[PDB]
Amino acid sequence: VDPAAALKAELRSKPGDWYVVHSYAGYENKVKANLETRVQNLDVGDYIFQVEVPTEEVTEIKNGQRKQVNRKVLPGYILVRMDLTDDSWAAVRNTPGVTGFVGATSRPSALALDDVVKFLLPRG
Amino acid sequence: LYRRVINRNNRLKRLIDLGAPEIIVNNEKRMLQESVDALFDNGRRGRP
Amino acid sequence: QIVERFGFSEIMRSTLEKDNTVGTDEALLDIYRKLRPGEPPTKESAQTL
Amino acid sequence: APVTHIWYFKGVPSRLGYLLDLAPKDLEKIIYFAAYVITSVDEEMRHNELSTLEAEMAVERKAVEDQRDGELEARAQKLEADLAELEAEGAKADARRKVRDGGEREMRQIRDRAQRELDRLEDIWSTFTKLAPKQLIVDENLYRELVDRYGEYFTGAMGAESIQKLIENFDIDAEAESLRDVIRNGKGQKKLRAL
RNA sequence: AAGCGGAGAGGUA
DNA sequence: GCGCATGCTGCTCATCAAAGCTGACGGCGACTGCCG
DNA sequence: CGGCAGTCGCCGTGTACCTCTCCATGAGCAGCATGCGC
Ligand SMILES: Nc1ccn([C@@H]2O[C@H](COP(=O)(O)CP(=O)(O)OP(=O)(O)O)[C@@H](O)[C@H]2O)c(=O)n1
Repeated sequence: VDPAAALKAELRSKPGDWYVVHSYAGYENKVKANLETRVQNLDVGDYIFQVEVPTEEVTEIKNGQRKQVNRKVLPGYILVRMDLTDDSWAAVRNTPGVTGFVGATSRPSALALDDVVKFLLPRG
Repeated sequence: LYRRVINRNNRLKRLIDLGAPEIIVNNEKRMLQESVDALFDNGRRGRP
Repeated sequence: QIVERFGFSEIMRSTLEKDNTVGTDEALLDIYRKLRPGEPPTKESAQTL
Repeated sequence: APVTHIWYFKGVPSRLGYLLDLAPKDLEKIIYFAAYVITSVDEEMRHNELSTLEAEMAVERKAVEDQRDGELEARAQKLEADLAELEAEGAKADARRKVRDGGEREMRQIRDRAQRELDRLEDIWSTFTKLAPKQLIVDENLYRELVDRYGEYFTGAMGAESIQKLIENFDIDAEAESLRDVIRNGKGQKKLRAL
């Protein structure tokens, strides 16, 4: 059984849709924590469910010494699973450090499950 | 200004080579174009 | 109330005549949309801003 | 990736809009990734196959309307069942009148959804019929539908490379001759624009 | 055999 | 007396930041919605 | 369609000389140095 297929099925069963939000470099984890705290404070867990920042262990070469250092696969971008509602939309937009909903044209757009699978399976 | 241009170009090239979703690469391209515009004539469009 | 208090000038009459707003929440929403560009004009936000 | 020189797009007049005959707002939206642009279109294939396309769209419309009719008949049978269930008796007839009107409104919403789907299909078809180069499509759903169903016989893009392709397909001589002809006979503002 | 750019303030004819 | 752990401290690196700001004015042209 | 009037943006605004002060941060990531326990 292909583990990618298992992850794909698990995502298919999961509720909500995935959206990408632009952030600042070196603030991915901090913005993630801010999102968690703000959502919990306002009790909007019915909309915002999960937050993840993909990472990959790349062999950084310190003068020829290879160390598996965590590098962000997509610098400056965060992934959030939720349902796009006005309350949740405003809450996410107004989180300190969040630049905005990345999307084609002007309206935010939702990634396909294939892309999310490609960027979540363990590879580092 | 040259430093920003080259940094943005390298980031966009790395993102393209990795096969990221087209929307992210479009965002990177928009930022790269704005960077070059700022290099050639700063203040013409937007915030200097 | 505007006529009850501002009832001594004709320019006020002219301004009232071409108003077509006659509404508190309608005016709040209009101001919220005019001031803040690009956001859902919720009544709570309009009446708080 | 290609980029555009700032001098020839944001100057006054816009030297890049005077060449392609495009308003500066359209260039601003296209270049900075806010709208799609149809770079070229083929009319031979479209005009040699329009009959099949119209037939396919009519078939889809007929299928949608038949399904809506089936749903409406099911709703009518449910309403008749409710009428014969407890609405015949007077005591509960007033109470079941609310359910009868609820069924009628369910039928009305079924018709509304069928109408909305037919309207979407007809808008897609009409937009396909009138496709011309250098046309701006803002909403992404319409463009994605067009590229998916009728991706052949038409090509669009977004960004500065779209502008590059437009300039590639530009023919100087024809438009120069057209401008000179308009200069010869004609008066008003169009003369100023042509000059 | 070795360096010399920007910002602000106050003056003279 | 030696090993382990915890807190000042030197070194190092990033550009997408926005809340602050508010006392110039004439000439000339594109242009853009807006009325008719 | 046809005008149309306002509105917004960009351009320009004298010459030569003298003296003084100041010029990015914050937070992270090792690198020890000292105290405590066996
Ligand atoms: N901002 C400035 C101030 C002064 N100047 C120059 O300094 C002189 C001032 O003369 P002045 O007024 O001090 C006496 P003067 O002109 O000789 O008239 P009088 O003998 O009847 O008293 C002028 O000739 C100017 O060329 C300038 O170029 N720019």
